[PDB]
Amino acid sequence: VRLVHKQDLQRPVPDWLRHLVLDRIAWILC
Amino acid sequence: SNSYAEMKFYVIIRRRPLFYAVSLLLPSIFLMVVDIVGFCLPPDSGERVSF
Repeated sequence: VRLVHKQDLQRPVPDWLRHLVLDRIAWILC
Repeated sequence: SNSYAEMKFYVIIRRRPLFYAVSLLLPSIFLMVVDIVGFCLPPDSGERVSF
C-alpha cells in the first residue's frame, strides 16, 4: 500500500521495473 | 512480673520472575513493533491515524 499510491512524486526505476513488471511478472504468470 | 517465651521463625521467600515475564514484556514489545510497522504507512493514506 506504500508502493501503490498517489503522492505526486518520482517515477518507476527501470532497473527494478524489469525485475518486477517483466521478470517477476512472467515468473508469477506461470 | 510476667514474662513469656517467644520463638520466632523468619521465612524468607523470593518470587520467580518467569510467569510474570512473558505476560508483561512480550505484549508491550509486540504492540511496539506493530506500531513501528504502523509508521511505514504514508500520512496521505489516512488509515495511519486509525492505525
